[PDB]
Amino acid sequence: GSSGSSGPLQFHSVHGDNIRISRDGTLARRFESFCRAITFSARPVRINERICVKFAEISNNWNGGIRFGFTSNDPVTLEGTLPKYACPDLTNRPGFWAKALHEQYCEKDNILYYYVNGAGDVIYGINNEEKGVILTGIDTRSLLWTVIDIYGNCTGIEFLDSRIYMYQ
Repeated sequence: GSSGSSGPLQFHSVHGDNIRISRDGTLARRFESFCRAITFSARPVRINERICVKFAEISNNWNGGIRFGFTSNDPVTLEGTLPKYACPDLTNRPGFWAKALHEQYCEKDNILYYYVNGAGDVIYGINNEEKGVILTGIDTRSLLWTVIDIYGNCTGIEFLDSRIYMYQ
């Protein structure tokens, strides 16, 4: 709610119990606790639509890692109604995808970007360096939304505009 600047990609109202999403422009930071820390996309991104996320804050003490994927249902139908974790709950369900990232790419000041092709293949990359198809099974018929859980080696995350970086 509040603010504006329609166009760019930002965080959706729906967020974990202990998730404070608010910044001068757009950023998602944790409030407290450990569990309950799921987040979705503010607007429906397209297949080729590339997404970027700069790791603002990182946690180096807890155990586990983060998760990133796509979904079918709308993020508005999940607001104030999310599970305790991002899986198997947020995954086994019909039309839900999620994957984990390596520890080598779990640092601060790192730009985590990832997209999907017409072959339902999701490819990610760090520091403008793709890694390949990490997630699959993504449909390309109807709208789609992204998903990201911050619980482990990450605290704050700021979504960037791929339009500013990418060009091709």
